[PDB]
Amino acid sequence: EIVLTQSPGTLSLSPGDRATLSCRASQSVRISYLAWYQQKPGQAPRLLISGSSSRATGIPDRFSASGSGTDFTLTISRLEPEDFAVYYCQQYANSPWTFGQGTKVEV
Amino acid sequence: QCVNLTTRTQLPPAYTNSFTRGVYYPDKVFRSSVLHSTQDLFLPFFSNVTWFHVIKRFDNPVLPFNDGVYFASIEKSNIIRGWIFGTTLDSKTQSLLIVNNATNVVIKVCEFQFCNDPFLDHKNNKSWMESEFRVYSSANNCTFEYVSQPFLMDLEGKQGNFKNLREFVFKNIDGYFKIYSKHTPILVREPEDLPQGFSALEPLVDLPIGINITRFQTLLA
Amino acid sequence: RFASVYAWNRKRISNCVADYSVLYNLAPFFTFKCYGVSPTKLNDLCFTNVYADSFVIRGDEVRQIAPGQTGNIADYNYKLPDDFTGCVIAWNSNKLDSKVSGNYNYLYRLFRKSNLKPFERDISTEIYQAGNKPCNGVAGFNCYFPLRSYSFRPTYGVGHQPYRVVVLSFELLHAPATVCGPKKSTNLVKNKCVNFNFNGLKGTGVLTESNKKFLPFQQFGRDIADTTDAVRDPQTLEILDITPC
Amino acid sequence: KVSGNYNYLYRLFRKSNLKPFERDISTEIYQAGNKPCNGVAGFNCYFPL
Amino acid sequence: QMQLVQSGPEVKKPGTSVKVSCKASGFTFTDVSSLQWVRQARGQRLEWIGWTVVGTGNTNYAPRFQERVTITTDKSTSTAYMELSSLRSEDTAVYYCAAPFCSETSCSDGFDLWGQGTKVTVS
Ligand SMILES: *[C@@H]1O[C@H](CO)[C@@H](O[C@@H]2O[C@H](CO)[C@@H](O)[C@H](O)[C@H]2NC(C)=O)[C@H](O)[C@H]1NC(C)=O
Ligand SMILES: *[C@@H]1O[C@H](CO)[C@@H](O)[C@H](O)[C@H]1NC(C)=O
Ligand SMILES: *[C@@H]1O[C@H](CO)[C@@H](O)[C@H](O)[C@H]1NC(C)=O
Repeated sequence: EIVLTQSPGTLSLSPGDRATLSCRASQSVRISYLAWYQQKPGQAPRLLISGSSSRATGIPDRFSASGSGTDFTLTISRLEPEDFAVYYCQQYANSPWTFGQGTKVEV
Repeated sequence: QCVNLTTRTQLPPAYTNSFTRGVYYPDKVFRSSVLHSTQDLFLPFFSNVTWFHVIKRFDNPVLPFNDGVYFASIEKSNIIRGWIFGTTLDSKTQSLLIVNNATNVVIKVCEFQFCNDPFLDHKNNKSWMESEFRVYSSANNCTFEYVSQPFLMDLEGKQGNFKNLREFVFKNIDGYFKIYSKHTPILVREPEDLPQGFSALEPLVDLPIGINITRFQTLLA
Repeated sequence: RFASVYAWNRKRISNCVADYSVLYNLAPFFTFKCYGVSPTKLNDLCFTNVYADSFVIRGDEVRQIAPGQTGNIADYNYKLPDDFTGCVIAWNSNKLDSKVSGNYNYLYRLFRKSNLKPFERDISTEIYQAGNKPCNGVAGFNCYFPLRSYSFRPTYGVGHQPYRVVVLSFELLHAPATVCGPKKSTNLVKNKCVNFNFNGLKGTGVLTESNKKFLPFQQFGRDIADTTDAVRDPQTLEILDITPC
Repeated sequence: KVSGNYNYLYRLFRKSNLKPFERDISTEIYQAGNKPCNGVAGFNCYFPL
Repeated sequence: QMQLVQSGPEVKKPGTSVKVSCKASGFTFTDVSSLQWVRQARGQRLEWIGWTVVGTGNTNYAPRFQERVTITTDKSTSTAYMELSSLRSEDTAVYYCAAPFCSETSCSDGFDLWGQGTKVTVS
């Protein structure tokens, strides 16, 4: 029973440019339990940022997580060619995850 | 709990002599019609003794304990209700406590919070109970507690024609303490002092406390 | 009724005669391994203090309480010191402890930040901070109870039957002893040469019936030369004079 | 041995002591209790090695 | 390597029972690690089928996922048997089992590993 709103829904930027995304949850505010995942079309998904404070193995330096309020922001240093996938942001503390529609970056 | 009764009506000391009291069995194993020379610690014969009284009148002064000591007292009701044995007796070190107050004997080795003038017998107006059960409030760590079954004890307060006379004596050898007690009944000797005579004794208790004791103070009420 | 493994109850026994012959006739008693002394010579030692711990463990982890061993239940709830003195007594109890509907009256800890010293009664219900970030309040992600409960069913076979185990550890001559076992009393021979050990008296000489008048606590008999010439026989008030033939 | 050398043994159970420089070599089945535990080890009957 | 192995695509019919098994090579379910299951449709929003703990036995599911789906955890094989019943035409999607590397040492607040799942289609 969680409503997730991700913006912008669509991105039209030149390749290699810096990108920013934000998202919000209608449930109770959690500052340390937000994670960003990417799923490839027809391939296994991969995590990007876990806990909004650190990266996992193989995570590029482009992905950065920030946010003081309910909104959580993910910044990408450059539109890397194989990073053009669909983004999802998920909480952990609240009710079982109701995954959002998904923010996908493409040219 | 206690009350600062104070009002010490002290009287000058008097003289007394320990004629021949305090000869015990060192190890009673069947010596028959012989003369045996033993070496132990005893009261030297004809040892001097300082005397004080309590009658209104009430004295509970402080007297240091020193390497084996005789004490004596006269009643018919066991008016005195406690005896401390320690080295500082200011709620800082474990102290022995021997009580023969109402019906049963109590021994406790603990760091008692001794009152200034502790009592256990104050109750209007001449009848008494075991009011103010504890004269101590400090108990940090102490294990040597025992409750010894009644010996020949006294009932009701009696004044005149004294028939009960208690002497204690205190032996200490580098931690091994021993208490010898004679609670003698049927003594027709009212006026002055201990009876002159001989009587075989037995060490009331041997005990390895292993602590340091050098002082005490009398507890009667 | 027994306490849990982590919440083990310690009962201290002292100042008595400890007879292990009336205890060795237990029916389901099979686990027995003593290291400090031989089990057959447990009746001739005097003990300063004796305390026992009673707890119920699974059939598979019965030997996990043995000294020098490690395991999921033997490292977080209760353990024995490596220089464990004495030996434990364990017996299978599948008729009383096991419940048809499932027994869930005991807890075992599988999660801990570190280990615990043997012979420790310290335990708490503090949650296990499995996650990197601090976890408090309620359970979230990577936040689970460090303890789990027994699941005992009568349909279970070996490896899950509850065992009622008592641990008998003790100090050895660290103080004037309080607990001693039964002592040998091997008859008595009269009017005949015999070696004797009457409460610590050693000598040689026939034992004869004597009628001297001792006193309530007079045991020995001493002569002019300071040698024994009379002894009070233990377990009796009889007095016997010791002389050659 | 790191894996464990279980070829070295010792005794713990004997009916009575032995004279100086005496051997035993062999190991009979030991019955500890009054009841004769014939056969193999178990209750009041054990392996003295 | 840190990889998850699973069966290939499956085609089935409504009114049956489906058992799905996925293993992990180089990764174990241990006592702390807890896995979860997701369903991915043709570019649609994901849904959390449920997550279970192998060791503590904690059971959690979505409100609509408490009558036809079950996860059974096997520690010996370190697997999660997924039982599905009364399958409908909406189950034509890819099922993924995901667990993070959290084995008694350290882990983060997210799911690390991700298997290829099974492309299950029910007609
Ligand atoms: C038991 O306590 C007494 C204290 O009353 C100790 O007596 C002290 O002895 C030292 C020896 O040099 C003196 O310097 C102190 O002045 C003494 N104390 C007092 C209050 O006079 C006694 O030594 C203790 N027993 C032992 C064995 O140490
Ligand atoms: C006497 O008074 C002092 C302080 O005035 C107090 O510390 C002490 O406990 C009192 N003693 C009794 C027996 O009431
Ligand atoms: C002993 O006591 C008497 C009085 O009873 C006194 O005169 C004498 O000086 C005392 N002697 C010692 C050594 O204390």
